[PDB]
Amino acid sequence: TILDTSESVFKNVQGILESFGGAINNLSGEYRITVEKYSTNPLRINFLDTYGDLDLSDTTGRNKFNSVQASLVDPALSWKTNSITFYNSKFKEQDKGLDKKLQLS
Amino acid sequence: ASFRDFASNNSTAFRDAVELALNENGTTLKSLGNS
Amino acid sequence: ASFRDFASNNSTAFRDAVELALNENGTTLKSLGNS
Amino acid sequence: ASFRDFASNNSTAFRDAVELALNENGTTLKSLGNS
Amino acid sequence: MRLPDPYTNPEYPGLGFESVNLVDNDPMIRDELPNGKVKEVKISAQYWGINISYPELFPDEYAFLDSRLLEYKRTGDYLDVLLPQYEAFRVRGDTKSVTIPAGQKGSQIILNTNGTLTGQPKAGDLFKLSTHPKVYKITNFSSSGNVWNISLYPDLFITTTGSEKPVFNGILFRTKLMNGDSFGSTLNNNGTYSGISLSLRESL
Amino acid sequence: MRLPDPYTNPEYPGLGFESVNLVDNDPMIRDELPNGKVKEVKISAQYWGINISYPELFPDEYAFLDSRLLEYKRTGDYLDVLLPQYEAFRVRGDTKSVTIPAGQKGSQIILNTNGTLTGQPKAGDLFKLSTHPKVYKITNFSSSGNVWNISLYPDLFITTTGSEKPVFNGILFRTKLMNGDSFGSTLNNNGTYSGISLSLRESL
Amino acid sequence: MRLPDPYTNPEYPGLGFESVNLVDNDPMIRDELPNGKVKEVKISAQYWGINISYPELFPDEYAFLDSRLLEYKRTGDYLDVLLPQYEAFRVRGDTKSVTIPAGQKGSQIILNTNGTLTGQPKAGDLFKLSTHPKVYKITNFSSSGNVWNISLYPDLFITTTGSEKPVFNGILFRTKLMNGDSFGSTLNNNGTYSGISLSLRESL
Amino acid sequence: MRLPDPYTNPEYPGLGFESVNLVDNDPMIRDELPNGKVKEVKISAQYWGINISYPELFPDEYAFLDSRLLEYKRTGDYLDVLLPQYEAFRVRGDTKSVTIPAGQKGSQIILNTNGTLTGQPKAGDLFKLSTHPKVYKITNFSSSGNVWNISLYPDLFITTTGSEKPVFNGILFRTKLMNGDSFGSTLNNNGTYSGISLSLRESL
Amino acid sequence: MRLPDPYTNPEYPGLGFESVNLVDNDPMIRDELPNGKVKEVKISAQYWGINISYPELFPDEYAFLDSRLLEYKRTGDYLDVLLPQYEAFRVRGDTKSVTIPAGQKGSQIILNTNGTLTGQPKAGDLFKLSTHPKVYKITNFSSSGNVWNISLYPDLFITTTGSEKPVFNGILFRTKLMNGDSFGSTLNNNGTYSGISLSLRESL
Amino acid sequence: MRLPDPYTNPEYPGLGFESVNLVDNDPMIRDELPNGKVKEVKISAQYWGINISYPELFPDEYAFLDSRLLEYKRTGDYLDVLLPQYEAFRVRGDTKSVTIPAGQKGSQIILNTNGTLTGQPKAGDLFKLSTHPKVYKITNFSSSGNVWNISLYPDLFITTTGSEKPVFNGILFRTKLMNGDSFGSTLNNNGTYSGISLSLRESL
Amino acid sequence: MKKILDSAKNYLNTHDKLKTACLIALELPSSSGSAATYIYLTDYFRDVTYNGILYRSGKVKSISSHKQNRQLSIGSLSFTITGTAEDEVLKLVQNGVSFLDRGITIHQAIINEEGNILPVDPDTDGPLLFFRGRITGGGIKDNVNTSGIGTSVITWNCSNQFYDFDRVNGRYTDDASHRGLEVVNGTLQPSNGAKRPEYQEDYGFFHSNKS
Amino acid sequence: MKKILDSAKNYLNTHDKLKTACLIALELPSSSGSAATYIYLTDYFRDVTYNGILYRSGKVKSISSHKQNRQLSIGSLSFTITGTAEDEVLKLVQNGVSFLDRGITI
Repeated sequence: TILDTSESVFKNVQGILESFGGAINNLSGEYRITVEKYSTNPLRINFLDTYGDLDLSDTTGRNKFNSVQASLVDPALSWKTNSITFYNSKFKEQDKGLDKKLQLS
Repeated sequence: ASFRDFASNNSTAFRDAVELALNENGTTLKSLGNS
Repeated sequence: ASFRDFASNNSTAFRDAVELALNENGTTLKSLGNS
Repeated sequence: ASFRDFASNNSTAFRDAVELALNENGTTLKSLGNS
Repeated sequence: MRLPDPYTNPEYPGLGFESVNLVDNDPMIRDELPNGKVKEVKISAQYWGINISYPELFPDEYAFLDSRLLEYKRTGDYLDVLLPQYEAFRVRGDTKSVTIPAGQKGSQIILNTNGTLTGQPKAGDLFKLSTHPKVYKITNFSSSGNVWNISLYPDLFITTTGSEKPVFNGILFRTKLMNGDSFGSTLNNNGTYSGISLSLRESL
Repeated sequence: MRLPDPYTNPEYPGLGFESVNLVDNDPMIRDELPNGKVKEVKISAQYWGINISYPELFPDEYAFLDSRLLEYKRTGDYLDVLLPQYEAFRVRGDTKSVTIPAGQKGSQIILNTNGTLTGQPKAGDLFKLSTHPKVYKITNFSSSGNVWNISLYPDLFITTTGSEKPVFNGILFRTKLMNGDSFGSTLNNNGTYSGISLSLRESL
Repeated sequence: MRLPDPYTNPEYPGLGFESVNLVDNDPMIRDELPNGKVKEVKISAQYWGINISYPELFPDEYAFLDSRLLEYKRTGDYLDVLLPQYEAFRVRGDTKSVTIPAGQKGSQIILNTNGTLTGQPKAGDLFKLSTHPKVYKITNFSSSGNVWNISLYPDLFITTTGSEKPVFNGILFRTKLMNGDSFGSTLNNNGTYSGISLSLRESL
Repeated sequence: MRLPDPYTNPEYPGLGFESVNLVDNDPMIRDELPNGKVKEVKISAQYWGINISYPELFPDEYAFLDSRLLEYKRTGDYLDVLLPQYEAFRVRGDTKSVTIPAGQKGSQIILNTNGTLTGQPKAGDLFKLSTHPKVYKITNFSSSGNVWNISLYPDLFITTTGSEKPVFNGILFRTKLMNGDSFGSTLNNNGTYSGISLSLRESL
Repeated sequence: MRLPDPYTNPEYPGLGFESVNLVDNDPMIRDELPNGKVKEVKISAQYWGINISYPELFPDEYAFLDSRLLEYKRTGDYLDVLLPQYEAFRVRGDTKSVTIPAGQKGSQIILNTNGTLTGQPKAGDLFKLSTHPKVYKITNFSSSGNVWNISLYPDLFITTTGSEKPVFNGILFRTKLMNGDSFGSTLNNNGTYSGISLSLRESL
Repeated sequence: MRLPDPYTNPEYPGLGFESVNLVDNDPMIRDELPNGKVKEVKISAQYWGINISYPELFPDEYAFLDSRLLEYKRTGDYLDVLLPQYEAFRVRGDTKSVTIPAGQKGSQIILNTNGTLTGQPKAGDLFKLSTHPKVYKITNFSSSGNVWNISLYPDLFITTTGSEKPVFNGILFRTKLMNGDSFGSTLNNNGTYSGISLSLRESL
Repeated sequence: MKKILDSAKNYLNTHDKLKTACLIALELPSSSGSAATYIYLTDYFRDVTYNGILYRSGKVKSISSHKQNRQLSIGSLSFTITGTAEDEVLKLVQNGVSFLDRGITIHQAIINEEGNILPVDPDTDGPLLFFRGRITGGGIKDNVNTSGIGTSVITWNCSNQFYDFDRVNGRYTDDASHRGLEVVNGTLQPSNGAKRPEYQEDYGFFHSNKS
Repeated sequence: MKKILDSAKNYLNTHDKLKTACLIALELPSSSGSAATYIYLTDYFRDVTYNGILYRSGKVKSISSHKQNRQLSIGSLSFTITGTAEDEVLKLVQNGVSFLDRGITI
């Protein structure tokens, strides 16, 4: 990484994160760094343990994509930009063949 | 309904209430004068 | 509370009430299409 | 009136209600981090 | 300062409490989960609320009562209220030779009477420490020799320092007069004052 | 703990319910379809609600009652009550030798008295399992010799583990007070506490 | 399931309907234009609302009624309500040899009685099909030979398949008990239960 | 259609208005100027409102009444009513040979009886044109021989086309029900439907 | 136009004012500063509000009153209201030879009676100018020879042009009928009309 | 100005308070601390509030009263009132030769009569300084020969300048009307104005 | 101006009480794109047959208002199902199912005296169209009250083709994007991601990276 | 997952009426950076001793809700003092005093 120190501290931290997941948390006193992961022993919540309210919301539009196109500064080239593009046949077999591309950098 | 008139009589409060949730992150509404 | 649902049913009024306090100065919300 | 305090206690709902009328067209409030 | 009652001032019989209302005010945050379990949370303090009602008052009775209330509002003192129904004398003797071990911050007083007190307090009576103005009600009492085990409804508002002395008789509520912002009394054409009510709150 | 009543404390006949309101509280996701059909889904647990009203209480009886209630508020446990209209001892015998086969959920229940109980529990009477504190209400009864088939209005909260024993007499509701936050008592010039009432609510 | 009434259960005379309230619930969107023309729009269905009031109930009457209501709430069945004022027997005979032509989806039933039915239905009576639980009121009736022209208030909730059979007598409302979320009854010190009301709604 | 009443159905004397409220409903843009002057602009159309209250209705009379009302609700037409206090037959004769010259707008109207009518319509009586269903109210009358000059409170909704005939008797209000959405009837133990009332409202 | 009263129309004794209510409506912006000084601001005008109540009305009395009210609502005129209690004749003579100097815009009229008027007006009477319809009450009156110093409650709504003539007797309130948007009267089964009220406002 | 009353105008005995309500209005920043202590800060000025109720007023008495009130509303000055229950002339003499030493703030006040006054002002009586129009209330009195020590409920609004003279008799409250905006008077058929009442409020 | 049959112009002018029903036809969210199942629903109290299709009742509760300005914008509509059907709940909350591009057509039907559909649209001689678009969103709102009546509402979100305003559909000059390359087992093989099946053997943009 | 002692996991599961107190410790706004004075406060009705520190009562009135998303943002909290203490008022409204970087632990 290169951190342009002329940027703000808040924006620099926000840019260091979102590159590996990450979420700075100030709860319970300390600063805790948490990244996305899968566990074989998660905490079991039944709906009867809740307060009775429940809101389900799935925004498949504007958030579900079938293919990704990314770019990066690759030292294989003379530190120029290289594009990584690939599709998924299963995700396009689903969604009735709609063409939706995820753009990343 | 008749809520439009009311909101039009309390616009500055709406602006402040909006800018108070954007300051949670680093966003703020004073960045529109550039554009 | 249950205010979220209501506001989600009157969004355009909120937008107008916001844009009415930004026009006090030279700011306006139609300057977001550029970005 | 005493509406300012209330709105200051429900700011996120105001932000969402605003961003819900700007998404009608292609505008959104997440385009302020650039500026 | 003592609120005028027909104990100290029997010449004004209209100053008696036509009806008292000892209100238990203990605000709590009560939440009922869908699984049928009701859960409570207590943070704030408990304060005894006293409401006094009065009959028609003659000019002299009202003059005395109003002079006392205005003296209260002038010096900013604390009205003391005496409830006759709580003045049953059970424990008699000296409360200076009794010792209370220190460090007691729960909802229970353990005291060694040292055999200097006759009788035993009854459950539901009024109990108070000598160094704090808060008034307690005895919910249970077990005596094993000279050491007494008095249980109190409000959790001990102070941590015993070892110098406190229990007070069983002559207990007064260090109240502060509420509803004094708009306090008035209408004088009828027959010369008697009507519509006088004292909403008092225990301001320890 | 036990709520005082003339059965536990016969010396205080003023205690005892002047009127008891046993309400049924089953929350439900009711939906009124446009075609006329009404669809309701039961998710939240059901709980009996008990509203007790007391007659004119003399000062000593009220002292005992509020002492017990303040002990309740202090130690924070549950407050058991015994409704007397459901105290018709219609089933004699000792229920220890009565087995309830394990693995039973729902309204229906099967228990084998093994030729021990005498008396038939008619519909409308109360029923309670030995372990769980929930109180049910028998809606229909049918017996084939020693085996008894009982249908209960609330579904069995816990599945029988083969050791739960029936309790056809002396059923106590594990309740919690709902008037605690602001509970006042008025004293008349006649010398009695008037309008004492409780809004209880079964917990779990 | 039938609601207990003094037809099936005359031994409990307190179970009679002290006053019934047949409520016509047909929600409509009514808009009044400034030109004086009032305009209505109907989308939702019409459901008959029945409200039952009861007098003071003795322990046995209340026990029976409560057992029936708890059985209802247990099995999730449908309470059937019989109104005596609508039990005038005019049409008598067999309703199996009568034929109803199919495809009738309006607000009018044309049926060929085939001369098997004696008498004629009167306007304002209660009419119901054998394959649907919705209850209809006859608003008009014209007979031209054996074919009858019965006009009904609620628009036909089903399209006739040709197998439906008209029902004129013995009509019950397939109701579902509303206000059952908080259902209770206070027991007075004299032994009688008071404050019992059934707000029923026709859940077809 | 016609609302049943003792004139149309004398066999049902229970029908008939116990009390009728004929309200005047003229919406207006009223403005209270700061100088004391009150300015009101009439834009929305005026409409008479009729509130009918019925006496104790026996079951058969109510059956007829609600049958007619449900036929109204079914076929969706208008519901005509005849107020009996305005049924004083003060004008004899046949009005077919009475001509109203065309091109007349506003409160004033001129009609030529051609020496046919007998009787003078005094102020306060009703008036209605043959074609339009609006009902007016005569406020002043003045006749010069055969020609009659009548002033009506509501301005003529439609300009006379030279063929409209006066209707001085048997005037029916073309109304619409306003209690239809929730219309319930209670049956007493005495055997009568009590408190039946209608809130009608003239349409157009 | 004059409202019917038992002066002009004594044949209808039911048209008398059972109770009048002269309401002083002078809207002001009143602000109370924390320093105990209450401050007022007056911008809008003062208008006399008159409320009339009526007893049960026979058909002829109601017919006359309703005809007059409908004539008012038809021509859009101004109802004139006469209060008998303000009809004491003190000042008598000619009001045409009296001169009022021009330029008087305050709250005080200085007029030279020129010795043409006998008697003197009393404080609290009703006074009105001949060129404006607003009604004034005399709050004070000092006479120094022929020039009178009449003080009026409402600030002069007009600036005197020198041609105005004082009016002391026969003063009418140029009112406009409020609550006419929904104006009605219920006719009871005994033939008398009830529930008639006139809320009038001085529309100068 | 002076509010009319039987002392100023004995010819009108209808004037005079049927009932007077002298309310105490001290705004305060009261705060209820979580520990049970109640903290209140006095910032806003205190002001006596006077609610006057009149008996049945005959037309001439009401004419005088509302003439005076309308003169008040016109000239805009303050309206003085004299409460008669505090008119017990308990202090004889002329108070001009009574000196109040300068530089005194707070409730306490010291004044030297120089052997002029006869009579002791008991607690509950009124007191007012010559210059400032505020009205206080004596709460306690103590005299050592000629010097008098008086404690007043409201703190001295202005510090004594050495020239203010005591006023123990004829104390008038400088009040302002609070019912002016909508003040109506009803005239009965009996001939009296009923329910006339005033909500006064001391200004400054 | 959407033209209306003159026959409907008489019914809409003479009759005051209009019985209107909205016929909804949404495509089932399915895990794969195979087949096309439709659920037909109506807001009317009885089922309505249109073109031989039985629009069953008892599920739909409310429909939102369709608004269109003169500025390009997504046309959002919201219709709610009862949420206690327990057969519509599982379709929405099913795992591994996507409804990214499932359509929905809503008709506005007027019922006659005899119970039939009054013809309005001239081209079809049937009812008008209220809305036709795509399903973009959804949700269910459970509210269990510990004392009283709870409610559950399933709301489906709808919009037109421009729902994703941040969408860049273009043929970027690259072999990997032009042929829709994807690793299948151990090689980058062309797939169906290409805009045309004939793009799978097009090597035109092979040397575009070094050009 | 902030781990909790198993002993507390029994109390939080068996007892229903929980008596909770929030112990506030804020640094005094001082004109200079010299020294570090602390005011210790509590929301409980009686003073609570923790690590030998007496958290005095009678001042704190309410505390806000601490919310944390998965997007970087300032974590705002708001606790209110009575405002009639007249000893906390002067500390806030004092002239020439700055509290730019004064901490608080709750």
